[PDB]
Amino acid sequence: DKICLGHHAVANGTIVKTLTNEQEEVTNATETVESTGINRLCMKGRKHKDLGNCHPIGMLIGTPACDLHLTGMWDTLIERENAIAYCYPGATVNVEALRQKIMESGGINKISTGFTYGSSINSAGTTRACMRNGGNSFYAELKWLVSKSKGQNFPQTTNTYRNTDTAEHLIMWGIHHPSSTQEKNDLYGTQSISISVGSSTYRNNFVPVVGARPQVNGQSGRIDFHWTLVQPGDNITFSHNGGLIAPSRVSKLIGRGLGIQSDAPIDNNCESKCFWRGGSINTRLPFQNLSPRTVGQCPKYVNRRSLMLATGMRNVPE
Amino acid sequence: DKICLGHHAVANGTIVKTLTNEQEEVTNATETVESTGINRLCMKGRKHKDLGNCHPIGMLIGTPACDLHLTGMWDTLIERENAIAYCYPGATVNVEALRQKIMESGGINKISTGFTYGSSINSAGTTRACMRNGGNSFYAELKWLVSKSKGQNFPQTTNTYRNTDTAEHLIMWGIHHPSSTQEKNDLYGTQSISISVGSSTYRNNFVPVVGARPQVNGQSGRIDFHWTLVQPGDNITFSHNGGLIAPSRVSKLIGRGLGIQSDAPIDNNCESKCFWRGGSINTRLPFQNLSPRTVGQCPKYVNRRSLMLATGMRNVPE
Amino acid sequence: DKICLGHHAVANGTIVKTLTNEQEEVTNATETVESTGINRLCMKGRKHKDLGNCHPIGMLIGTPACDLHLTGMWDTLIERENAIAYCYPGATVNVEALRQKIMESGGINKISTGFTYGSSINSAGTTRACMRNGGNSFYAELKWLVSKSKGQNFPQTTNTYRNTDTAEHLIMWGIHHPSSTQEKNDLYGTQSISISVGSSTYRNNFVPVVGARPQVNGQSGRIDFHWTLVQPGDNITFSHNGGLIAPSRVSKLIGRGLGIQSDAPIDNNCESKCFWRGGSINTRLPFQNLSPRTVGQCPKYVNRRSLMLATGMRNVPE
Amino acid sequence: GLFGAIAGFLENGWEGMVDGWYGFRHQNAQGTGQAADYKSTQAAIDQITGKLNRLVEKTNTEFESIESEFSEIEHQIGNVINWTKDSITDIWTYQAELLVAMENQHTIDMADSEMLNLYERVRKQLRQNAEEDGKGCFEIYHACDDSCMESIRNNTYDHSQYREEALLNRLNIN
Amino acid sequence: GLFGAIAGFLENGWEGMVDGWYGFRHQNAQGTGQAADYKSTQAAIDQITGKLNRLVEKTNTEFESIESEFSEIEHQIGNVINWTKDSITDIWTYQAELLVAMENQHTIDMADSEMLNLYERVRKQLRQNAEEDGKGCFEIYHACDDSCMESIRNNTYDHSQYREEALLNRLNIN
Amino acid sequence: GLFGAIAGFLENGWEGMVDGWYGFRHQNAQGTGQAADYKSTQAAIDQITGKLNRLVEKTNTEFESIESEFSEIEHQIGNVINWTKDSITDIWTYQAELLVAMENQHTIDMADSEMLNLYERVRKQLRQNAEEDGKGCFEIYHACDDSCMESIRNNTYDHSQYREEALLNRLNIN
Ligand SMILES: *[C@@H]1O[C@H](CO)[C@@H](O)[C@H](O)[C@H]1NC(C)=O
Ligand SMILES: *[C@@H]1O[C@H](CO)[C@@H](O)[C@H](O)[C@H]1NC(C)=O
Ligand SMILES: *[C@@H]1O[C@H](CO)[C@@H](O)[C@H](O)[C@H]1NC(C)=O
Ligand SMILES: *[C@@H]1O[C@H](CO)[C@@H](O)[C@H](O)[C@H]1NC(C)=O
Ligand SMILES: *[C@@H]1O[C@H](CO)[C@@H](O)[C@H](O)[C@H]1NC(C)=O
Ligand SMILES: *[C@@H]1O[C@H](CO)[C@@H](O)[C@H](O)[C@H]1NC(C)=O
Repeated sequence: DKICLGHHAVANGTIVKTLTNEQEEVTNATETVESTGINRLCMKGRKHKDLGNCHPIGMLIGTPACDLHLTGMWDTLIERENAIAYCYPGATVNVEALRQKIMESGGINKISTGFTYGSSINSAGTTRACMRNGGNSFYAELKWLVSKSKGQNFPQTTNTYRNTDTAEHLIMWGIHHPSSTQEKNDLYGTQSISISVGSSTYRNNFVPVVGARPQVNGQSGRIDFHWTLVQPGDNITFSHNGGLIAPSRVSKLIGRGLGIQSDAPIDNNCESKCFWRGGSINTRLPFQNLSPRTVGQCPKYVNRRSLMLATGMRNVPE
Repeated sequence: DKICLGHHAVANGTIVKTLTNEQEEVTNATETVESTGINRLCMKGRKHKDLGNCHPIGMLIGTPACDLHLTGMWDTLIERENAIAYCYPGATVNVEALRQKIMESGGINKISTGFTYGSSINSAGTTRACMRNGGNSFYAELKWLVSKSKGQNFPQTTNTYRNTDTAEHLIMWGIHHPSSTQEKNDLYGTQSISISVGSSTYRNNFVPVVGARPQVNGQSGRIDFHWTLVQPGDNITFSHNGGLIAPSRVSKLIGRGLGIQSDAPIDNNCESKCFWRGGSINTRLPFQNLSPRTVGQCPKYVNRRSLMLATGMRNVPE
Repeated sequence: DKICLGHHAVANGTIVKTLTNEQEEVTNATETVESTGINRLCMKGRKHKDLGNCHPIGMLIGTPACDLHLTGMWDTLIERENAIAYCYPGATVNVEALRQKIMESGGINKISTGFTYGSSINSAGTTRACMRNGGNSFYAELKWLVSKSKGQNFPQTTNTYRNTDTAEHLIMWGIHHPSSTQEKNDLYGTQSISISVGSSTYRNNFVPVVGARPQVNGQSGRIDFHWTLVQPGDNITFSHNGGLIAPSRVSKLIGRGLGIQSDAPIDNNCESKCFWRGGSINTRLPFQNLSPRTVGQCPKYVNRRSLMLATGMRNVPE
Repeated sequence: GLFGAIAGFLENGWEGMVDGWYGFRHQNAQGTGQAADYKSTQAAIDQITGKLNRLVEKTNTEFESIESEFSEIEHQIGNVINWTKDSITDIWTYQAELLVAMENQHTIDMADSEMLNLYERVRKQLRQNAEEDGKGCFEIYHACDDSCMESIRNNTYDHSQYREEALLNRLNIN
Repeated sequence: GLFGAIAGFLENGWEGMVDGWYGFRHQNAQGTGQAADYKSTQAAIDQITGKLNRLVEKTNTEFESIESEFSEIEHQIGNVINWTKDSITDIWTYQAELLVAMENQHTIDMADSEMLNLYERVRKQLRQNAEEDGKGCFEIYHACDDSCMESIRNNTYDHSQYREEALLNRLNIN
Repeated sequence: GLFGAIAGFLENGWEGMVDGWYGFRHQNAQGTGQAADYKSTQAAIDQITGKLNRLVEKTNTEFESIESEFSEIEHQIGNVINWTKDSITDIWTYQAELLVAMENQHTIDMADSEMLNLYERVRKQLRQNAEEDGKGCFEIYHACDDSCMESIRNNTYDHSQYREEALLNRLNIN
């Protein structure tokens, strides 16, 4: 006559790691590292902007690819690969700081500079590099100033913009760098050329330089894009005699948003807070081995396929 | 006859986290995260320097506000908000690197350049934006070089600082950028203006540029400050014809110290090793939740109000 | 009759730390922090290039000291102290980003630009600063363009490098800054000098500037070196009229390799994966107290002389 | 293991008990039976649940991007970023490994502990009426029908009822 | 609990014992009594002191600033510092959270252990002269005066003195 | 400690026992002796070996330099790097300090635990034929010669073989 004590066992045990045993078999385990991601951008619940082939810098200067994205309001911004920043070829100074600044904004407003021009100036200059309605155009938020008098010296002009708003303003302008001595003389004249820019905080000077260059979008000329933040109540002055690509509109970044760089499809039915190149991540698990590069609220990245947590006792089958 | 074993209990227990329970009750616990700071800069036991309304950069160029701070020795350096570096408007290239260099120094020596100038140079340029002792003045460690005769061309001059010391020296100079052609002409003339700077290690050129811009302290002109180190035994040459704001003295940063940014008041009767914008932290605890931005020997910052460490057994009342 | 139970004990125990006790005595313990490093560069099993007195930058421009290092394949690059990079005195813009690109490569290939120059150009500019086989010479991958007829205006010239490979190429060039007006006019004429460089994405202008400076390697003239990457299928055009130090060979970094900065002797006997300024580190231990700066697959650096891990039970003697 | 029951003085586990984690098997006149103990099983399951709850609590901390995926990052800052990101990844993997290794060691020992606590609980209840066999069984020295067995499992067994008969059967005297 | 005693087979704690952490309550013909054990109380107390000593030890790592309070930071280097600082905080809060939970789980269980160790020490002193209640009580089968109770708590109780008597009382024969 | 045997009710260890980690001493009519228990010794060693393996396993993480030993670093980027390395260092010396401290604790207590488990194993073998000394010894109430002592260590002692003789000697009758 006797009573016996015991515990349960299973046939199929799972292996986990302990402090002392690399290969201890327990009854049940659970995974702690997420290996499964979603191949889409789960945008449910969030006001998003899919930039498509528009590059965030193109939003400020008005590349035709970014025509649907000159203004707007979002809490998350989606940048795609090979998005277009420039129609007329050029580069932007401190481009990454500017791009990131846009990708962490929650919207953009555009305010007119109110810049006006004397008769001796053609402000509606245009190029085959920038196409709208199948015709020659230009950056929507910029004006290519050229002498109306082909070959005659561009006047010594001055344009001041004043920030009357309570928030700072992103201002961008261009500096033309022609591909030939002839091209320069035609547009701006034979005179020495200087462009000066001054606010209470930013001051700089730019000199257009002729140089032979390969053609990008059919152009060997280049435009150097430059930017600052005009603080509220501050005035910024452009002094120039030809070569300035002047701003007709100014930018103002509103609030905060999440910037995503991904080429994944958008899903408006699933929800998420963690994103990377390949899509979204949804787990309660503290760890993931999907990507060391993630944005939003994400599980820490680990170099392991699996770290099983014991949820049961030692398996002693028989 | 029976004897019984037992442990103690308390009426008033405390809650702690454990691996298996978020709300385990125990007899006593103690805090691990420090919540209590001190709204003062506890400066007992240390040679400190309170710059007040003097910005660190101003110590090197000699802004009037920094007049009691041109030299001296210290082991901690205190920088206040809205402190002044520039009386005459302008900016320093690589300002933050320079500011940090000063804020981790333990003292500054000034040594003379010995720069002398011919008769056609008024080396005593002066402005009503750098008031000192009731009269118009200028940076104490620099000299506004201007043509003695108004409108006349600034002579081609050359100056060399010879570092005959055993350690590196910090040299600063300025480039003046006038606000009008008339202005530029009065000061330096009608000739092309160029400033060349050359040592064994360093070479750069500067071109003063005229441009219209808002006034700061009544001046639409600007002065851009530049700097480098002059290695021991090296020379450094200034070749200029106007626009060079010349150095009368160079700087030498002595030893190391602790740089504090805080507008919290100085308490000379308490001692601390950890500081932040709001004051000081004094704890035996390994963690604090005051500021993620601290300097000195500090507890690590965590995102928790409280973490209770148990100092007694389970509380089992009845 | 009685049978007793017991554990072993040793004469000399070892002190270790536990959660509750700082000086607990156990029977045996092992160290977990490595204190012993090898003062030699253990290069067994690896294809390594020792650069001797050749500085990695010199590999790209063709400084004489680097003649035998202009090309190669390696999996581990070793850079030494006081390595020479410039024969003719100069400096490289973003030199540290460039030194890092080289020091993590697995080799360098060189490809000809194919640049030809008209009759009015002496493309064999030479200097006693770059001695090679007892002769005045120059940077092997560069050519110093000078007017063939002294004092005459260097002709407007355009050279375009086409990258026809499937990989990006690293193109370097230099800009000569003469030490006197005489030297400038002699080499390039009295004309206003401009060098413009344009690829599809990169564009930049340069101007040679006369400046008095001290002699470095007997030369007070200076060469500012610049570089960019040229994407496969892209061209890069040099437009100029004096002062261009032109590339004749272009570099291509190949694969991956481990860069090492140490003046410790090479040893082809021992193997290693972790190196630092003072040699090699071979341990199975997870931690080391040798240096916070290491390269390779390294044990994490800690600030402790010793962290003993008990390998035995509590030692209780009597 | 740490406590000596599971993978210890208990030879093996019972695959046939899908009823709970710990339990009883009895042999008597009437025959055999198997019943799982609910209190000890739930004591262990609740602690596993306690671990699973700590594991899943989410402290974020929204992060933004510092590495462009679609444009070139300046080489020096990119190398700092990479190096930073790898040092942090190294830290998190090390902890993830330490966590799981530590938690498991403690899970299997606490489970061994609940087994032993129940064994000790039964042993004290029978006091002088049974003896331990050394394999987790108690040889009861009195008659014990299913109502006695169920009282042992239900923690209501009265040792004063069978002591006389048991001491007699045990000591083989008096 | 891990060791079965505190919050285990001991029903509850004694609020009326403030002289120590662990102790004895007895009952003889002279009446009741209570005394705290110093050895087991200090063994546990000293271990809490050990942990506290470890919590308080301070690194000598001086830090300077890399984030200006009163001036602007370049946007890109600023985002990298932010990302970094936040990543480090996340590590530290994780590590503080874990330190507490792990130290607490251990503190509880070692306290439970010190109670059991004391209990086990008594069970062996009494050997054949007493039996177990199941509730941390020992029923003594001889007349134990307040001098005899004291010999128990002071670890000087000679069981051979009372063995003959207690054995008879347990077998229930005279 | 946690289990009460090592540095507990066993007054001290045996420097004489260079034969193993845990063992037996005896005393009968033929005199004294000693013998290490292999299984309990190997059970402890293997857990140690297991720790020394996790310690010694390595990450495959390769780090390139972000600091030039031989040339200057830009001052702002240099500070960030210094701040980041020291922060990473502090994290790692904390983890290393913690790991060793926690593991030493677990190591000490598991050795105590395996000692206790040998002790409990032998206790249950002898069941009613011996009694506890309180100091880790068992007084044996029958003639137990060298073969018999061996059968105890060699885990083959049959208690029923000597029970009658023992129960009488314990009751002090004939
Ligand atoms: C900006 O210009 C307006 C008038 O045009 C003037 O009243 C105001 O003071 C200016 N602000 C600054 C900062 O110069
Ligand atoms: C600096 O000038 C002095 C005197 O003119 C000279 O002796 C010294 O060699 C110079 N140093 C360098 C590095 O040219
Ligand atoms: C490069 O040059 C070749 C001929 O010189 C031309 O066919 C090709 O289109 C050029 N590539 C670019 C990107 O301009
Ligand atoms: C950073 O790491 C990624 C992943 O290996 C690599 O592709 C990239 O080139 C690295 N950046 C630098 C500057 O080495
Ligand atoms: C870094 O974080 C601080 C604190 O949240 C924030 O104010 C600042 O704007 C951030 N820096 C950048 C460049 O976004
Ligand atoms: C970084 O640290 C080293 C020594 O730890 C120091 O010599 C160096 O100056 C530091 N860098 C900066 C920019 O302060």
